[PDB]
Amino acid sequence: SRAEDYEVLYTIGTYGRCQKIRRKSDGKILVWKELDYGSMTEAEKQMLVSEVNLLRELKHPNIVRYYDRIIDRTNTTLYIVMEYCEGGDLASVITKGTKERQYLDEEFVLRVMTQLTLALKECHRRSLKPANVFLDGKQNVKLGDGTPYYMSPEQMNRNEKSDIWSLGCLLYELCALMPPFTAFSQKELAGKIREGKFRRIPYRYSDELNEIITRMLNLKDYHRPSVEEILENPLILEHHHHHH
Ligand SMILES: COc1cc(-c2cnc(N)c(-c3ccc(C(=O)O)c(C)c3)n2)cc(OC)c1OC
Ligand SMILES: [Cl-]
Ligand SMILES: [Cl-]
Ligand SMILES: [Cl-]
Ligand SMILES: [Cl-]
Repeated sequence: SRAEDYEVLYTIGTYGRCQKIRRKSDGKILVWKELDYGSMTEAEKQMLVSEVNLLRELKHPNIVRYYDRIIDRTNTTLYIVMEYCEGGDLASVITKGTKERQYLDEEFVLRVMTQLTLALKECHRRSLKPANVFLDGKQNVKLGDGTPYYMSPEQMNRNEKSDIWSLGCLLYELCALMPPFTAFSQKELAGKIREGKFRRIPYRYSDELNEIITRMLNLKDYHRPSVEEILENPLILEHHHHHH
């Protein structure tokens, strides 16, 4: 459980620095996240430890798996070691789709829907944006922890159905390659969100898919489908789920 056990291959992104690493013992490819607590108080660090201990708990195929936590008092740096998702995040996929003018396959959208819904179902039992949704090597979707496009109508006033809205917005952006509600100001955005109006996703996508995404974007949280009601949907099949 020491930083010297791992070899840094290259930096992925710059919480702090994120790096792709290889464990020397077996050569397993992973990544870690650097948190410089050097400028933190004993209070902030107290929350930092107990928060990462609760990160250690979540073991689920559709949630990014956390393996280890390495402290280095030398540079006062904390390393959270997690699984490597070779496919990157959904943000890049969406960006890649915009540029190349290609819409994502409906099969892919169903995969994200199914696996992110199972991610939420898991998070709710323990009681959301493209850049926090990752893809591994085997078509698996994994969840991982400034205009608020995905903010629900009630989340600007007053709920698990709020997550369904956020998922609704994410899936919509996967289909249309843009968020359901766009605006240059947060007050404009707020305006559009309360009106609850948006375009249909591209017509290459079936009415069935459009229907469910639309239901998730319902203004009444109680009209939105529950995690259960989503998975009962005839669209969602076994091959849309995770596979090792
Ligand atoms: C942001 O862009 C990318 C991210 C990744 C990647 C792979 N595995 C990971 N575990 C993560 C990652 C990094 C940080 C965090 C976080 O807790 O903040 C998470 C949840 C995942 N990212 C891989 C990438 O390679 C394709 C990539 O594209 C350059
Ligand atoms: Cl396009
Ligand atoms: Cl398609
Ligand atoms: Cl309406
Ligand atoms: Cl359209």
